[PDB]
Amino acid sequence: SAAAFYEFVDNNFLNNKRPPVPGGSWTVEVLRNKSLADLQHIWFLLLKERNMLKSMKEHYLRHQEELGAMPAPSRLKMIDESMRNIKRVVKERDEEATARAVEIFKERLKRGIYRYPPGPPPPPGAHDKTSVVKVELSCYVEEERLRELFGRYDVFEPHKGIVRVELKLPDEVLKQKEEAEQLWTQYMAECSDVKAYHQWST
Amino acid sequence: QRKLPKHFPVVQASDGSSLLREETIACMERERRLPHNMGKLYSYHRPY
Amino acid sequence: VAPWVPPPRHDIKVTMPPPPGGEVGGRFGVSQGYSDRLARTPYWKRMALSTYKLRMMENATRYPMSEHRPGEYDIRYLPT
Amino acid sequence: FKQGQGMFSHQLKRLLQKKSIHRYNWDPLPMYDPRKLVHASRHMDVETWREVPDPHWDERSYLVPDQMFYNIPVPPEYKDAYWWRELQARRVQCPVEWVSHRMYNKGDRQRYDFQDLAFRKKFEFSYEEVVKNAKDMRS
Amino acid sequence: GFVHALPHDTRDALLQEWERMHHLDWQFGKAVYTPRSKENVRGNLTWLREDRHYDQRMKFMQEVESGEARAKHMKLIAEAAGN
Amino acid sequence: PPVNDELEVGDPLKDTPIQDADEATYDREAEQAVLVDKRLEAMEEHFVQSLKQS
Amino acid sequence: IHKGWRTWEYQHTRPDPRPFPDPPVNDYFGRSRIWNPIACKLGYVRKKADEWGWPNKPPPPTGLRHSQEFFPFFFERYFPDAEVRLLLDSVLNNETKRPVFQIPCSMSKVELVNYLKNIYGIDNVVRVEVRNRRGRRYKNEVGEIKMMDDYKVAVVELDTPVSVELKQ
Amino acid sequence: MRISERAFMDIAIGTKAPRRIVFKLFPRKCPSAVKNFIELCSGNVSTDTYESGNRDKLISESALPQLTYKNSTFHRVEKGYLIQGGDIVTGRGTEQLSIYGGTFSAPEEVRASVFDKPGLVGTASSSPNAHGSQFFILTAKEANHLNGTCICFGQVADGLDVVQEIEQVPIDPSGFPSLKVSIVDCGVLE
Amino acid sequence: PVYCEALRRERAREETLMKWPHVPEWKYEYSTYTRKHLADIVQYNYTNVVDY
Amino acid sequence: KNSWPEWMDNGADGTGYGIGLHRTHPLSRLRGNLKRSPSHVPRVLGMMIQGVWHKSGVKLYFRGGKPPNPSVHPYLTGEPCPLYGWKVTDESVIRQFNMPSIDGTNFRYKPYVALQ
Ligand SMILES: [Mg+2]
Repeated sequence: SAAAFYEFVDNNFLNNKRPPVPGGSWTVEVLRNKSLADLQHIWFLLLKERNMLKSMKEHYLRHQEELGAMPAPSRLKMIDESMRNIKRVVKERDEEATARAVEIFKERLKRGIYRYPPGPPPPPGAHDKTSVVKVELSCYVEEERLRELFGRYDVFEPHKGIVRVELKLPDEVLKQKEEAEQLWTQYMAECSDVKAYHQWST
Repeated sequence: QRKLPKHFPVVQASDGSSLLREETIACMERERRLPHNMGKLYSYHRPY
Repeated sequence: VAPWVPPPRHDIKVTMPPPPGGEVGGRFGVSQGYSDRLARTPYWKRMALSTYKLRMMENATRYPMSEHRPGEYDIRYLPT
Repeated sequence: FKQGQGMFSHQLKRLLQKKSIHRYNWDPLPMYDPRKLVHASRHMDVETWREVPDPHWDERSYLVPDQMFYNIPVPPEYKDAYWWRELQARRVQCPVEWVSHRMYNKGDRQRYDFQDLAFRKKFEFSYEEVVKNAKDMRS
Repeated sequence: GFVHALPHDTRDALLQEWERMHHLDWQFGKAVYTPRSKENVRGNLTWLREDRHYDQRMKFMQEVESGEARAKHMKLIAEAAGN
Repeated sequence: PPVNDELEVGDPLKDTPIQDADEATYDREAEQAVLVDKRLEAMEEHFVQSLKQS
Repeated sequence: IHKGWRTWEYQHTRPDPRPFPDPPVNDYFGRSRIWNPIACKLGYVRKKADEWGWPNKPPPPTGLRHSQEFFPFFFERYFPDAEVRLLLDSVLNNETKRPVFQIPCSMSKVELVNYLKNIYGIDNVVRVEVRNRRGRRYKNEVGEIKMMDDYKVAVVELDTPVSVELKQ
Repeated sequence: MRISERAFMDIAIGTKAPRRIVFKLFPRKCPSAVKNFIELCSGNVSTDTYESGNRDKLISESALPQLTYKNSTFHRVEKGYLIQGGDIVTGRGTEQLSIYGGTFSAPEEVRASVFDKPGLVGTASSSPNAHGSQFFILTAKEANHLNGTCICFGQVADGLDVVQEIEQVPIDPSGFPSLKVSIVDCGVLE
Repeated sequence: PVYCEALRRERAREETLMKWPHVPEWKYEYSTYTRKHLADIVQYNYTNVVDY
Repeated sequence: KNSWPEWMDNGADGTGYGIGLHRTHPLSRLRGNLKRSPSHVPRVLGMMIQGVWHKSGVKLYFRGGKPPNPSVHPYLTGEPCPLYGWKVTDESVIRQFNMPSIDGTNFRYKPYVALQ
């Protein structure tokens, strides 16, 4: 109706009274308390108000000579950052969702449950037909030595029945090695210093 | 020691999150076009 | 743009850098091989993964002859 | 027309000066399509008539890089036709003129990798590292 | 798997008609592929090397069924233990 | 000293009071579940489309 | 090179090309201003900072990026941005069947009617006429040429004549 | 509708006579899926058009896929694991439809699915949330890997032997069953 | 091969979307090209607001 | 050839109904002739400065003094058909503004927050 047109214009400007400056805007944390429906509602309140204000600003700009400047301009600023803050909050929530989604999706992928032709995938060991063997060794062995020694004797292939051989140090002994070599460097430093300090007195 | 040259603008939240920096920049820019505060122009070339 | 930059070519060995590419095979014209695995790996993790039998087998220096490309001189030793 | 006193020809002298987006589109291989070589040299399992998932296949395989796939496994015997896009992947991804400054000064010859035109920082210590590396040797 | 490795070219079919109308189809690294069943066995250098290979795989399985493979591997393990 | 300023500015009709504005409506787990599920749907959908054209 | 120049007396630095390039930025704030089709790096990189954090945050799966839920599309669907503003001189004390709106140029004739229906509840709109007017250019007192944003003038034809009265 | 627990299918292998398999359905734990399956077995195609209706439509509206497991096939049959069929728009194994739309979803039903016993029926789907007409009958002892993936809406109460019968069909190089396994007729036992 | 190619497609996309386009983190020409003098600063952003 | 359909190069009918620049919401299957590539950069400018002179004596696209932005056009929502002047092939590109109202405490909310 015409009542819809009145919201574009300023009420107290319409009655010629001075527009008052509002107390402030929606801060971030106040919006953090709000749910999504509330957020988009006050978004639309801010939208209607902002449109109203823009129309007013342009009207005063339109007749500069007669009207002067726009009374209580500081509202625009307020309302703008209000909207900005809403965006902020929403962004945050979205990215949270996104993160969560991602880690779900990927753990689906590593389960490998998707197949283009609609249906279940084949069961997880049906295809593998391989067996891994864990060996402990006191010393280090070159892997080719292990490959000739543990290779199938009946298989005639250059691999001799061995798909691959991988050597590792457990992380316990690895940590042991780095700790020990730190102590070794400090040791060399200390014996060097002992020799260097007491060289002169001796 | 500065992580940006002294003459750069500060565009960021008070927390330091750069999440909104493009909105902030856009805002500052539309604001440099037509400042909301702006009083009567004394120029002969006037927007209306 | 290149997703998955390919690894250096001959880098199979733990404590010593690969031979210069183009000698193994590829584009010629640099005298030193380099691999970011062997560089980024801390010195202690290099020494931890080796022994003084293996170290001296890949420390081995064939002087002018090149191993991977037989009969010719090794490129690093050549001026160009 | 770019020559005039008009403002369209005034813009065209200026607007046409900015530089377009550049990516290195490295050439397509229409006749050797690496992605169809997965099905090469595979034994058939004759019940299901599907391929046999051979565990030896994946260590002999040669990984052929490209842009819109990560890498493509290919049997080794067929690797020899793909020699160029192995050199385009290892290449720096620009015109070399843009990155050429790495070449001219001395400090950047020693710190940067030049193998088949990949200009990329070698591993280089920080200063505190250098200090504590030279200190515990007592030098 | 091999048929998937040979290069396919996208062009006219009638120019393909034209080039083996002439002798142009075999020249510039182009060749035509007609799947065969049996081959020429003499002077075929692929054939000979791989049937030699078959011969040593046959004598290898003779060695396996006889059991010297077992003994060789066991003495390898023995000399590894002895060293 | 403090920065005390015009407290003489106010707009009661058009302003939200504090007890109104500070009400927490954010229950996060429920709406989080909704969001996450409807991201999941699209991610899965495009992935199965990729599977299709592969 | 019938005769070689003396090039050994110059240190190596690239001279500026004498037909010097003008800066790529567009200085003309008039009527005839052209939008530059050419895309620089900065556009894409700022996209990438805007949509997800590109420097720091890991990129989301493509399926998300190309979907309605992806943040700039999500936020656009549930938190729309338009300044649809009204020229008051059309609706001031005269009865007018045709109020005149300023509109962001990316709106159609349909989207305006949707806007007025669902937000302002203006349910009778016979039709919309659309002009694209370049934003208002002005100089200030230092002589800085400034241009307010481009707009779309929509004459909106109603069933019932509408006035907004001014109390004198 | 609980007492609609049973729907049956007549399965023919090539030129073989149709043999009946009778399902037992679990409407309480998953109403949506079962509601789909039942009505796909019933299939009211009972709308018969007229001359003027033919002139008015001018599309021949029976040209759409008609939502019945009749004249549908088992496209994917594999030994020891399971048997899958039920695509309506074409019998070639892709392209799901459901009664509700193209594909439906029921998140709280999918989470609750457990596949433990053989002769168990579930929806063949591409993703946990796109579910069509396609079903699979699980012949293996335990598939525990489909849990958060599929949805179990029923079991085979009668005709297990029919399953094992059509499971032994040889597969030709095309990847399908060499002998065409067709669903001749369907009905709900109410 | 189908699933693996799909997966490699996905991570290839996300990495090429991570690594492109490549704009340097810092170069001296940023501070060089962003320095303006005082006259240009005043003649860039001035409004009536300061004097009023 | 051309990705964009051929009715926006030469017209859908004889009077050149559908030619000009067309921008697409990039969630939509249909595609426009606005491409920012170097090789396309001449002809988009060729529309913005010249416009096109149709053989029917009327100059399409930009005939005037104000060159149109191809970037801020509203999205291409369909394709022209001779019967009904414009077919909407895609409705999902038209923004339907929808606002939740009179829910909960929403009535009490006001555009600004007060002071202490
Ligand atoms: Mg430097």
